[PDB]
Order: sequence, then structure tokens, then C-alpha cells
Amino acid sequence: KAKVKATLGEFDLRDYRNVEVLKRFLSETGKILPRRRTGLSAKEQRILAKTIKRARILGLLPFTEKLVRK
Amino acid sequence: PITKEEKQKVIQEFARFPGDTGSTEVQVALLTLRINRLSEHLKVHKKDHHSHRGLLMMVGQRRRLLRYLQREDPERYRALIEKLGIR
Amino acid sequence: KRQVASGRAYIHASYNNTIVTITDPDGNPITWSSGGVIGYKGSRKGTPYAAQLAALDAAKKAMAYGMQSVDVIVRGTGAGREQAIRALQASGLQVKSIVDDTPVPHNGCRPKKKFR
Amino acid sequence: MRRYEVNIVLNPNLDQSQLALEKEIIQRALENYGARVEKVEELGLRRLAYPIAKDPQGYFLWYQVEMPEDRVNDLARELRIRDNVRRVMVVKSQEPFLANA
RNA sequence: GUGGGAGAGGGUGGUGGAAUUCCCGGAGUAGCGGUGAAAUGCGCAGAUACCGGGAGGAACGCCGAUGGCGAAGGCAGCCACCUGGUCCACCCGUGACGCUGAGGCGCGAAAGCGUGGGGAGCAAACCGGAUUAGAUACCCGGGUAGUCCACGCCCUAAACGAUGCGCGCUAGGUCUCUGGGUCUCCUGGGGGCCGAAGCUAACGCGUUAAGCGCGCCGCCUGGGGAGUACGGCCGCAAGGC
Ligand SMILES: [Mg+2]
Ligand SMILES: [Mg+2]
Ligand SMILES: [Mg+2]
Ligand SMILES: [Mg+2]
Ligand SMILES: [Mg+2]
Ligand SMILES: [Mg+2]
Ligand SMILES: [Mg+2]
Ligand SMILES: [Mg+2]
Ligand SMILES: [Mg+2]
Ligand SMILES: [Mg+2]
Ligand SMILES: [Mg+2]
Ligand SMILES: [Mg+2]
Ligand SMILES: [Mg+2]
Ligand SMILES: [Mg+2]
Ligand SMILES: [Mg+2]
Ligand SMILES: [Mg+2]
Ligand SMILES: [Mg+2]
Ligand SMILES: [Mg+2]
Ligand SMILES: [Mg+2]
Ligand SMILES: [Mg+2]
Ligand SMILES: [Mg+2]
Ligand SMILES: [Mg+2]
Ligand SMILES: [Mg+2]
Ligand SMILES: [Mg+2]
Ligand SMILES: [Mg+2]
Ligand SMILES: [Mg+2]
Ligand SMILES: [Mg+2]
Ligand SMILES: [Mg+2]
Ligand SMILES: [Mg+2]
Ligand SMILES: [Mg+2]
Ligand SMILES: [Mg+2]
Ligand SMILES: [Mg+2]
Ligand SMILES: [Mg+2]
Ligand SMILES: [Mg+2]
Ligand SMILES: [Mg+2]
Ligand SMILES: [Mg+2]
Ligand SMILES: [Mg+2]
Ligand SMILES: [Mg+2]
Ligand SMILES: [Mg+2]
Ligand SMILES: [Mg+2]
Ligand SMILES: [Mg+2]
Ligand SMILES: [Mg+2]
Ligand SMILES: [Mg+2]
Ligand SMILES: [Mg+2]
Ligand SMILES: [Mg+2]
Ligand SMILES: [Mg+2]
Repeated sequence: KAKVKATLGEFDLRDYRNVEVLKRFLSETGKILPRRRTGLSAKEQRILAKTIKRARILGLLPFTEKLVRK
Repeated sequence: PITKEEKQKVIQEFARFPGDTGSTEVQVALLTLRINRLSEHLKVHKKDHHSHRGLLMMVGQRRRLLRYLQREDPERYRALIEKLGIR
Repeated sequence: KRQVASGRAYIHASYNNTIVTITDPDGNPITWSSGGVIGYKGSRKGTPYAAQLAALDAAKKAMAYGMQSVDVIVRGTGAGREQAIRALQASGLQVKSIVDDTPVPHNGCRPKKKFR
Repeated sequence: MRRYEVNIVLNPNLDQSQLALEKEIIQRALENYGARVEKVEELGLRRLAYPIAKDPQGYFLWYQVEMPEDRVNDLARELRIRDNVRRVMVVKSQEPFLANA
């Protein structure tokens, strides 16, 4: 149960059109992950948020998903 | 907006000697330029209020600066007023 | 005699009733059941037991159409929500997957004073 | 002038000629709004996250530009006007804030 | 002044998805809904549950905090444009240009008024179902104003930190948001918590004073009568000072 920034290279927290990096920041549902699981700074998180929502508008990232098992 | 460039144009215009950035002349200029932009704004966008408070405050500063530079050097004051189309 | 043998089972649970709907792979329903169908009436109608009976009715009714392999979608919450799934899993329909689809607003509509 | 990233997302079903067309008209827009072209990126076929316009998919192309900022809003109106342009976004270019650096 | 920043501060346009409701369509029976339990109610003119499409209004889940911004009211989808405040560094410019501020003028949550729109959900009034010694109130089912937008009024409040603004001074510890640094730390500006000296009737406050001081404004003088009467001013009114 490590953090997200933990496994990753350098990446652009500003880049919406890049999904492969972003999917890593989302839950099994469409939910942007709490800071706890992402391990960002307030600044870092605040930027990530906006960037996600931007790509969601562009249809590259889901607003919501369905929950398996259970 | 106001570019650094379209701004420093006005400082070069009002500077009393080279490099005069903060003289009373040049503060009243700069202020006035911002007051005008802000009013051209608040003519449309009439419902914007917090901006308009900004205007109130800016104009307040311009005045205190004038009222000074006038009690101090009436001649530089007359000149200033004339240049700026005011009072 | 629609001949389906594989398809969707929605389970709609509420704090009042519980309904189950069986359907074909693109969603057109086949049969269904509920707390009400199964004899129950009152409050009595939303208890886990009644959920059981309801799921089981709709499973037998599916059997009649030929149903075997079923992919489950729960929506809603309430006592004997999961009872219904544990009573599908006792049916003899073999359950592929269980997903949770409870809709949620992204905060659109005022609710009733009961909710605030 | 300022530097903007324009995105356009299209109906995938275009063949050569229709797509050629949309891009001739988009070039026409930019050229007619005072908007100069800095660079271009077409990632093309891409799988969407949710269906856009009943479609599983979209045709992406990205554009870095410089242009007059009183116009930009009207630019975007003109872009989205076409049927076949399913989505359009425009952002101001912001420099690349890093992370995990 | 130059350079660097954080931000639901504001105004205008556009735009996105979830959900509710309603319309159309397919499939499909006998119920659904709702409560402590019921009943009104809806459903064979085919409901509920499920799938596809459509229309419309309103509000933005996760991120979101013990967080940020604003003078206060207040302010959360994304994008663009217009715009306000504010922090830091450099020590560059002016040279006391400062503080407070009766009056004036502007802003001012919600409800409320006027004219015109819009109306999905909620919903004062109201029509009902039920509980009860009796609802007529709590619980359930409908529902109109209203809520939403434009313009113009209204000026209220637990408009609260129940703490007027500004400056200097007076241990520290700790958590935090945002800058700059030679970056375990230090230095500046916010937000919190313990606590030195001190203050306090106590409760408590304590570098975000309720401490030690100076300036200026507002306000108090037992409890009711009473925010009443009378008068004045404002207001279409309600009503306000
Ligand atoms: Mg029931
Ligand atoms: Mg089974
Ligand atoms: Mg109702
Ligand atoms: Mg600056
Ligand atoms: Mg804002
Ligand atoms: Mg139908
Ligand atoms: Mg009946
Ligand atoms: Mg009837
Ligand atoms: Mg629909
Ligand atoms: Mg309608
Ligand atoms: Mg939250
Ligand atoms: Mg806060
Ligand atoms: Mg700014
Ligand atoms: Mg000096
Ligand atoms: Mg000197
Ligand atoms: Mg003052
Ligand atoms: Mg007075
Ligand atoms: Mg006053
Ligand atoms: Mg109101
Ligand atoms: Mg009335
Ligand atoms: Mg009205
Ligand atoms: Mg009694
Ligand atoms: Mg009611
Ligand atoms: Mg008001
Ligand atoms: Mg309070
Ligand atoms: Mg408050
Ligand atoms: Mg005092
Ligand atoms: Mg720091
Ligand atoms: Mg640092
Ligand atoms: Mg501090
Ligand atoms: Mg502290
Ligand atoms: Mg304390
Ligand atoms: Mg002591
Ligand atoms: Mg004392
Ligand atoms: Mg004591
Ligand atoms: Mg004591
Ligand atoms: Mg004590
Ligand atoms: Mg003090
Ligand atoms: Mg005291
Ligand atoms: Mg008395
Ligand atoms: Mg008295
Ligand atoms: Mg009164
Ligand atoms: Mg009298
Ligand atoms: Mg009177
Ligand atoms: Mg009168
Ligand atoms: Mg009254």
C-alpha cells in the first residue's frame, strides 16, 4: 500500500492530453484519489485536480465507473 | 491588460530625470492610467462591485498624492493637472 | 419461449422494498420479482428474507426461459441488499460478475426535507 | 497575442476527403481569426473514456497557436459550429510544472 | 519601480458529465410507493424495475481539508475574456505624502416588493392520509407563491471571534497554507493548538491578547414598560433608522 508519486518518473502535472500518467491518479471508480493515496503537496494536488477535470472534458478520462467484485 | 512595455512608456513620459520611478508626478500618472482602464471596464460590467471598490481606493490615493504635491509645489501641480486632463 | 440462457440480473434495493429484474444481454428484461410479488405486504416487504424469496422467484422464472449464466448489477442499498445476491448464489444460476451501479448525483437536485 | 493550445476532437468515421475537409476549414478559421500556427500534433484515432456523441471513439488533433485574445472566444464559436467537430477546447499555454523531480 | 507567486475575490460569454423529472420507443407483469405500523396516492389507458433516444431547469460528486480568497455580506464543474485585492525578493525611485474618521456616498445573507421571463427538484399557504384526549403540529401523499435569470426597490440578522481600525512592545512549543533563502533549519505573510510574563469575577485570553502602551471613531449607565408611543426621514408596500 505505497503511494502514487512513489512509483513514477518525472512527469508533467500540467499535461491533460497525457492519459497514461493520469489513469494512475484515479480509483476503480472515476474518483480523483485522496492526497493520502496520491502523496502530493497541496499545490501538487490542486494542479492535478484541474488537469484531470480538463482531460475528463476532453473525454480521455472517465467521470465515473462501475465497481467490480462485492 | 497593461504590458510592462505600454507602462514603462508612461514612466518615461512623466519621469522628472532619468530613472525616476517613484516620484509623485509618476505615481499620479500611473494611478490615473489604471483609474481610466478600470472605469472603461466598469461602464459595461456595471454589476462588478469588488472592482469598483478598487476604484474607490485608487482614486483615494491619487487624491492624497495630489493634495500633497499641491501643498508642496503648486507649480509642479498645475503642470501635472494640465498634462493629465483633470481637476 | 425467448431462449436466452445468458444475461443480466439487476437488483434494486431500497429501505422499503426490494426488486429483482432478469434480462437479456442487451438489457431487455425477461422476468422479475419483488417483495410484493412474493406474498409480502408491509414494511415486512423490505426485509432480507423477502429479498431472498424475491431473488429466488425471479431465478426460477429465469430457469423457465432457460437462463444459466448471469451477470449481476446491484443498485441501491438496504437491509437484505446483499441477501438477494447470496440467494442468487444459492439458486443454480451461475453468477459471473457483480458490479455496483448505485447512481449518485454529482450534486444536482435538492432532496426532500427527509434527506438534509 | 498569447500562446494557446487548441484541441479539436472529431467523428472517427471520416475518410480521406471529409477529414481533409474539416482540417481545411479549421485551417481557414485560424488563418481568418488572426491566429498564427506555432505547431501541430495529430494523435488521431483514440479510444474515449465515455461515449461522446453515441460513439466509442474520437479523432484527436492538437494545435499550439499564438493569437489575439479578444478574438479567441469567437474563434472557438466558429470552430464548434460544424457538425463533425464533436468537441473543441482552447487553453492558454502554461509552462510545464513538473513533479516527482 | 522591477522581478517572482498563491488563490471557490469579482463581472461577461461559452461548455461538460452525474442525477431528478417529463416525452417517445423496446422488452416485460402486478404491483409500486411509503411508515413505528398504516392510509391517502399512483398502476390493466400496463405502472414500478431494465434498455435506447429526446426535452428542460437547477445544482456541481471525487479532489475538499482541522485548506484558500474577500472589508463585510459572501465565494467551489471546466474554458476564455474583462478586472480587484494581496504576499515575497531586489534596497532601485519619491521624501512624512501618515493614522482615525461625526456626516456623506457605495456594498450588503435570507426572506420580502415591482415589471418581465423561466419553472426540473424542493416547497410557506393550502387540499388530503394518518398518530392522538383533539391535528388543526410533529409522520405520509399532493401542492401554489417562492427558489432560478434580467432590471429596479427593500438595508435586516446569532450581518458572530457576540472581540472597532492603526502602530510599537512583551518566552516558547506544535500543526498547517503561500513566498524567498546558502533548504535538518532560517526569514516573511496567512490559518490553527498548547502555553512565559501579564490580564480576568471567574470561564478563559496569552506575538491571530482579552497583556503593556499611544491615536481616533462607535457604544453603555438596574430590570420591565419597549425597540413600544410621539415626532421626523426613508420606503410602492412589508417595513426600516
Ligand atoms: Mg414497503
Ligand atoms: Mg450460484
Ligand atoms: Mg413532494
Ligand atoms: Mg510587481
Ligand atoms: Mg473565483
Ligand atoms: Mg416505456
Ligand atoms: Mg391494490
Ligand atoms: Mg385506481
Ligand atoms: Mg433518457
Ligand atoms: Mg418542460
Ligand atoms: Mg468532502
Ligand atoms: Mg476555511
Ligand atoms: Mg491579477
Ligand atoms: Mg532609497
Ligand atoms: Mg533622496
Ligand atoms: Mg480608512
Ligand atoms: Mg453618529
Ligand atoms: Mg461613515
Ligand atoms: Mg433573495
Ligand atoms: Mg405578498
Ligand atoms: Mg419577483
Ligand atoms: Mg398524546
Ligand atoms: Mg410533504
Ligand atoms: Mg438585501
Ligand atoms: Mg460564529
Ligand atoms: Mg459567517
Ligand atoms: Mg477599544
Ligand atoms: Mg516557509
Ligand atoms: Mg522552498
Ligand atoms: Mg505563523
Ligand atoms: Mg503559532
Ligand atoms: Mg489557548
Ligand atoms: Mg501564572
Ligand atoms: Mg487591564
Ligand atoms: Mg486564574
Ligand atoms: Mg475558578
Ligand atoms: Mg483556570
Ligand atoms: Mg494589539
Ligand atoms: Mg476584558
Ligand atoms: Mg428603568
Ligand atoms: Mg430602559
Ligand atoms: Mg425594528
Ligand atoms: Mg415626542
Ligand atoms: Mg413613526
Ligand atoms: Mg411618504
Ligand atoms: Mg419586523
